[PDB]
Amino acid sequence: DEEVQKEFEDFWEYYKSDPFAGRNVILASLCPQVFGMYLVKLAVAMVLAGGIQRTDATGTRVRGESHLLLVGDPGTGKSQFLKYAAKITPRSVLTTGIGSTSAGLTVTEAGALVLADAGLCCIDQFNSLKEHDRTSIHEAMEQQTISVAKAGLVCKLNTRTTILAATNPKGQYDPQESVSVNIALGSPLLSRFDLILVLLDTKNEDWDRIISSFILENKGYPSKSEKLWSMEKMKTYFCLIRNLQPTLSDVGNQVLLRYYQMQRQSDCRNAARTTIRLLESLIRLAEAHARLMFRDTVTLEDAITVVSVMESSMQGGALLGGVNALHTSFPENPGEQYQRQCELILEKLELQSLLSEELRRLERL
Amino acid sequence: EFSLKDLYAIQEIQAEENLFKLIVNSLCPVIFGHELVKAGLALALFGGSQKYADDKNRIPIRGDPHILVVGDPGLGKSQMLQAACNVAPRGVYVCGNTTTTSGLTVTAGALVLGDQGICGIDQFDKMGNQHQALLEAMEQQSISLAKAGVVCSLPARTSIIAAANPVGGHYNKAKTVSENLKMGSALLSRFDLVFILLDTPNEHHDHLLSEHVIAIRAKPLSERLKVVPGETIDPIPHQLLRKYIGYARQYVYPRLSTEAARVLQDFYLELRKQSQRLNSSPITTRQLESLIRLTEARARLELREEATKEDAEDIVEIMKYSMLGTYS
Ligand SMILES: Nc1ncnc2c1ncn2[C@@H]1O[C@H](COP(=O)(O)OP(=O)(O)O)[C@@H](O)[C@H]1O
Ligand SMILES: Nc1ncnc2c1ncn2[C@@H]1O[C@H](COP(=O)(O)OP(=O)(O)O)[C@@H](O)[C@H]1O
Ligand SMILES: [Mg+2]
Ligand SMILES: [Mg+2]
Repeated sequence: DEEVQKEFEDFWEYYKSDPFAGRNVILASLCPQVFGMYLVKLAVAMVLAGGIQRTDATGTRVRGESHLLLVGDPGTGKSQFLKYAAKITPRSVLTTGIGSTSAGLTVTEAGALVLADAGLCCIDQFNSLKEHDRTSIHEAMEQQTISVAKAGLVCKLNTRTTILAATNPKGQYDPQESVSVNIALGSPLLSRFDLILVLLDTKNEDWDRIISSFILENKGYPSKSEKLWSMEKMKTYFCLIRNLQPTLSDVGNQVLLRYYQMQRQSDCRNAARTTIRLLESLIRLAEAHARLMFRDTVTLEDAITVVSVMESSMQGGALLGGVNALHTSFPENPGEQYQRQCELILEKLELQSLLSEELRRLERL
Repeated sequence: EFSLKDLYAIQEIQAEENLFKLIVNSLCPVIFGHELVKAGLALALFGGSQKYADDKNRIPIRGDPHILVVGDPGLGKSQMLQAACNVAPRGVYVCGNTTTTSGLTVTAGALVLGDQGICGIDQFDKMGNQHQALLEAMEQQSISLAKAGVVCSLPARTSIIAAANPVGGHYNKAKTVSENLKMGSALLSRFDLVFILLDTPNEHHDHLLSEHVIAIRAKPLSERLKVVPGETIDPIPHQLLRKYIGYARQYVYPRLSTEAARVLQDFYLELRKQSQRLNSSPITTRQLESLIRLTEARARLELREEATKEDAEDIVEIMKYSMLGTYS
């Protein structure tokens, strides 16, 4: 039907002078029952967008999806995101985790990962997921296929899913003692996860009052303006942008290629988030932000947007600094913030020959 | 459907002067004392309201409380619950030794049969493996299939009321609260009120209690409910009290008023700023929702649709019996 394409073209033709206003309006409707929390509501869109599969000729096939994990103190909104993201996507199977047996996480009969082909399998309560079962998913998380020869049958099945998980920080959380210590998960497992966003509750006297007024006054959607969006429209949007096939560029790759080389050895290179599986994710994330904005050519803007988010993802050790996810609000104007971010990033990792061109493009726009 | 005489009886009961005393002192008349503990069960029997805000997506929030009672043995914390289960449109009583994970949950579990009612569980402490099996049912307000989680969900609306004993039999008075209960910070925050009862050898209380038990076999919100001897407080029969909750639960939906919300906001902002430095159970945003859910409850007992300042002044005194008032 041409009506849907016409309406979406009108929407992303009106917002031509300001390109980031459209993305802000897109993000505002994701889980509109919560207040603020910018980065958390931004990472879910990238995770839900997806990627592109690239299979070699003879035998091999690399992954083309993404995964996410959230850790935070009780009472922050983790379950709301899972429940809301289990509805927008066409096919989803919501599990309990510790309440789910081995018959679901693997093959038996079809379980959960196999039953969620081309979908998204929400998983909750990942802290004590039956260690045998919690480790029998390494093969199904990185190769997108199962390989079992139980009872001498030799059966092979396909399973391509995006996994969302949320686990409590068992033991009082500490700013130091990186998640490998606080959560006590093996290094092999804590490497396939793309973004590990940490949620921490602190001492403030303004967010408390704002959220108290929000809950007490029952003000649904404090932005009383009637823009919003219905769930059907968002479902159509996230089922229609999954057909475009973006291609890389030259003002693009170089930034990520230099960032990885710089990050590989600064002084600590953390302990597990500096492997080759970093450059295989810094591309699958940058190729999703070019599908959320109705185009098929990755440019400097997408690279900067993904680099900032990914650098903020790594808690503690970083190369600019860490910002808490909870205490964030939508900026009043995104254009100036993007202009400042580009100038900040393109200086210390040297590609100043591109800063002048980007400024020339921005001025003439 | 209710008969005409049923409506006449309900209207007559509504006309009583002190409608809170005649309900908080008639749930179980054998037990002497424990006014606030019985008031908690009286509030929990009615419940609150269900919010379907943002009907495009909703993601509904539960509208019923959860009460846990922990104290020394011999106090009588097993007959306040029998009467509570008996006086209910639909109830069920299950022990904590003969039931497993497949018992409480679907395999039709105890929770499913307690739909729109009470599923009071005794001997909560003895459970050691089924603790992590009801955190989903209590919060999500729904339960899925227990066979590899292949969809097939079914509603499960319960108002779990549990009673348990400390780990060391008698609870001694020089330790920390967290190690005398053997509970994590996840299962100790879902419950709305966690009463702690002690057994101390007073003089007047024992002299009255012994007289009461020998006779049987032959202002703050703690004194206005007490009965001064020399008057008649003749209780409503449980048969008539069972046909009042049903009318109250499907013909009135309370809502908050602008005057009441200010007190709750002030109390929340006072609790947080003080207990964020001291050591106690962390106050999440759940308590602000809990105060609303309980203040709505004290508007379905008197058969009204409002929340006056006086009504919101009662979930402030009953709340300071498991929080700050008791943490010391
Ligand atoms: N920003 C917010 N606005 C309104 N309610 C919130 C907000 N953040 C958290 N909540 C409340 O917290 C609850 C979420 O609990 P959650 O932290 O997901 O449980 P768990 O710790 O088991 O993951 C919701 O019921 C919601 O009402
Ligand atoms: N205030 C009271 N008046 C009369 N009898 C009481 C009172 N308190 C406790 N009892 C007696 O205690 C018994 C209940 O024991 P209970 O404390 O429920 O056991 P447990 O501690 O294992 O739950 C009843 O038989 C009752 O006669
Ligand atoms: Mg949860
Ligand atoms: Mg008992």
